[PDB]
Amino acid sequence: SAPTNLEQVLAAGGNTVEMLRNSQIGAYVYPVVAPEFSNWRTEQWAWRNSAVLFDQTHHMVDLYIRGKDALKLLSDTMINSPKGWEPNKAKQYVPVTPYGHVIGDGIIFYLAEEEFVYVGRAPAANWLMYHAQTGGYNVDIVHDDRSPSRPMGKPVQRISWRFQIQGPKAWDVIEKLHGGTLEKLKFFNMAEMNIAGMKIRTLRHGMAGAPGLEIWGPYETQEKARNAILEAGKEFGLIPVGSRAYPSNTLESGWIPSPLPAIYTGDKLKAYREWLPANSYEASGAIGGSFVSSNIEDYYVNPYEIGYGPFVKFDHDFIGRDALEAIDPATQRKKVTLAWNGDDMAKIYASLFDTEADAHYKFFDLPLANYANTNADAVLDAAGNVVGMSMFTGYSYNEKRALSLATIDHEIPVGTELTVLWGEENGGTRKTTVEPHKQMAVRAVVSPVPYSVTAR
Amino acid sequence: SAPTNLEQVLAAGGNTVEMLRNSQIGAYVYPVVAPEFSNWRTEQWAWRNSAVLFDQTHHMVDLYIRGKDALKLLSDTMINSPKGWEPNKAKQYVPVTPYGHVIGDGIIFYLAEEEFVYVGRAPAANWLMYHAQTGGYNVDIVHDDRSPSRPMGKPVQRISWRFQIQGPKAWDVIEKLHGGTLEKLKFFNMAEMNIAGMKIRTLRHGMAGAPGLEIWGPYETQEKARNAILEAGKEFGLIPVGSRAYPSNTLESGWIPSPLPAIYTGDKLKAYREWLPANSYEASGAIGGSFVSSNIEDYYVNPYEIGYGPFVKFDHDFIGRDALEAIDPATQRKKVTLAWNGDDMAKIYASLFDTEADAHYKFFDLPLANYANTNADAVLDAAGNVVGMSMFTGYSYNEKRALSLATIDHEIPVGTELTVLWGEENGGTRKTTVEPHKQMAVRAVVSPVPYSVTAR
Repeated sequence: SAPTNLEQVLAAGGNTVEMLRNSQIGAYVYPVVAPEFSNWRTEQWAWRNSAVLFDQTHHMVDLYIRGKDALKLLSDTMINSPKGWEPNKAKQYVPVTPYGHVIGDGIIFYLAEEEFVYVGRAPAANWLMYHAQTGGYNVDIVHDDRSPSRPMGKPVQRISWRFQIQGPKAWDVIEKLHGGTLEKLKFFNMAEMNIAGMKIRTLRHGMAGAPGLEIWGPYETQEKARNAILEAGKEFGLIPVGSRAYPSNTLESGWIPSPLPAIYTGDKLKAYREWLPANSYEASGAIGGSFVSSNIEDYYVNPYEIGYGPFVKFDHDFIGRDALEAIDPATQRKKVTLAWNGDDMAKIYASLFDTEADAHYKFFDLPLANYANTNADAVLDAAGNVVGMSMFTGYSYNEKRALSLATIDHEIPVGTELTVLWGEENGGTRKTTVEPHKQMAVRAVVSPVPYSVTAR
Repeated sequence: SAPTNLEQVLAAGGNTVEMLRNSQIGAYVYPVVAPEFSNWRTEQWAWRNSAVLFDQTHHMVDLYIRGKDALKLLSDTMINSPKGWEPNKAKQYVPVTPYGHVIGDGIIFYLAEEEFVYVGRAPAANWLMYHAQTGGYNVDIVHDDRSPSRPMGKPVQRISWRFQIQGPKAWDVIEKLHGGTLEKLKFFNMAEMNIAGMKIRTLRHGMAGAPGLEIWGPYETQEKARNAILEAGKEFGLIPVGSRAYPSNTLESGWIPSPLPAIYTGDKLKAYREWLPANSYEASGAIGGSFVSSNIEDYYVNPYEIGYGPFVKFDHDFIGRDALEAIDPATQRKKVTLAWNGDDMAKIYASLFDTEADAHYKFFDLPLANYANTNADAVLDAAGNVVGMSMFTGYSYNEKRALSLATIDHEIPVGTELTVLWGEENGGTRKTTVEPHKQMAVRAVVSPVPYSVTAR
């Protein structure tokens, strides 16, 4: 009798860490969008130097949440304050478990009265659906999964298309599309703009000091809007970004996309494990990197550790509030950027071209080097102690640096040189993304988030 | 009045070399098939160590050629001997111009009486269609283009699916599918096999000393056959190869896919230039690499130069026969593999991680480094003279070596160390695949084709 939910998967499947670190799921794919339109180096360059069109239509789960208790469902499950929240304002929704640990996160758009949409990775979407179905909420939900990883020529549909226009010249492009001045609202406030005779809803955004917009609409008008954007942007050098360059943007922005959903342990989470399908992200996904523990809870984070502390407001009842109130924020780990030593990167790549070596270092793909849903590399100080966890890894052509986002012990000063253990032990796990390799301790300098160059 | 054919494009567009070397076409893409299924290193490894399923359904043009003069059309345009050619035998069709130069090449399957299919890149397909339409042949042709480079979620259709099963364990997989012994015919002879209760046509193939098959059928049965192949092959470790690893296979096999179609000059080719669309491969494509000449004919090759000499048979009338008869085969350039120095590869990659350098070396993607339809890097001897042209470039995880296929002066001995000039001049051309960079002279050792390790 094959397992039908996560609880049965774990009961039948040995140590939880060993299962996730040897999963056969393969790469975490950003699907459908062409890998490259020009080349990923020029594409990274454009979001810092001209303008870019980010195609966000395919790599996130969307949950359309409607009804009388939609707001209450969100309030009951989020660390964020609901006080004063009205339509045309979005929030970065962060739910934690009864034990205080991050499940996931996403953007929640307050569209109209009793109308919300969640956009983000699968784990927080699963959490919302579970509470919607079992918590006695007068709410109706439409789940629109992210697109398949390998469509192999099949047609792909979404309910909505979602673009961002970003870069130092983004607002020039936006105003050209709109046909006049468009007011820059406060961050995450929503409005509308003109695009090719359509009224397109907007979300105020930005990056690297330059304002931009996220825009969306019904899937049927996607090509109409894309072609108008590309046409208007040629005057300003706007180019489309492909799926190869795209996810590396967050190494500069500083958002960690991939906390392990902290749901594998704890008696109060058993009912959720019994609800989660046996083929869910949680049951079928993977953990990759050098950080090894036999306890899966050692991979969990709480919101203070990955930069969500400022969102926590004890002004509403929510799951895990008691646990969060008990935490001392001043002693929690802190999110940082790690700037990887360029000479060590050179050593990693050189080993691919050594015809004599018994082994080479773990392949570091460009510009995104992750090789699992959840990334967990050990961060070490000079005495060999584990002082943090590196969670998202790649390279910026803008910086000419490899970079990772990490959470490290609070007392470590900016500018400190640590090491990141790159690669897995004993020749590598059985993940299909992993070729045989030996490990290397890469020197890395603690740097601010968002990244800014830091002296040693 | 916009140009409608290649002749008008060239009349209006300045120097032909400058146009092709600055084309905005972007990358030559191997479309639709997932970039990776496991990872490209493991995938390369499997075709030398277990078995692989190559998905060849999307990256080639197919021409279905039927009628009384189909064989005559082919005979009239090919260097190959037609004598004794009967159904269920395939040939590597190679057409040359009246001036003796290679237009392109592909595989032509003699399916039945008066029934052929061409499979290969666009240039030889365009040549056949041109002669079919203008040469007074009683023939009917169905053109099935390769799939679009960036489908962006649209459905994609072909008339036929096309797979290869290759590797040291390929025949074990084939016989398991067939349900019994299957005779290994002579190379490129065609037969049939059983797959999931269907009769599938086969073409005898192989690589690296191990026999294999190419198989095809109507697009509608693709999934039925793919799933049967993957299922039967699990016992032998067969895995699917994605589009990232796939094209690198030919660096080990030794076939050059990308000769420039030699059709841009010559009065007897003007009528063909007037037929070719303004958006054809010929008119819109690109040339990339360090080899610079202001004369486009300096990029042409004749069949002796890229290993097709043995196919030339003066036993039939064909276009360019007089030119080929006038050539001395003993003094022509010769196809070789160039094994790139691993320390120089390390230097190329190291420059991506230098935060101080004014420039870095041209980005060398893995495992395929090409950045245009047609590749042309200058090969130099120790005195700085140009002694050859490198035409297809990448890396083999099987060899732990970067490799290119090249044509070089006949007198150069195997084992000689030359240099390949990697990258373009003056910061790079305007091709959208090219980031700003400086050039490097990479040491390379002349080696046999198919590649085999050669001492300096």
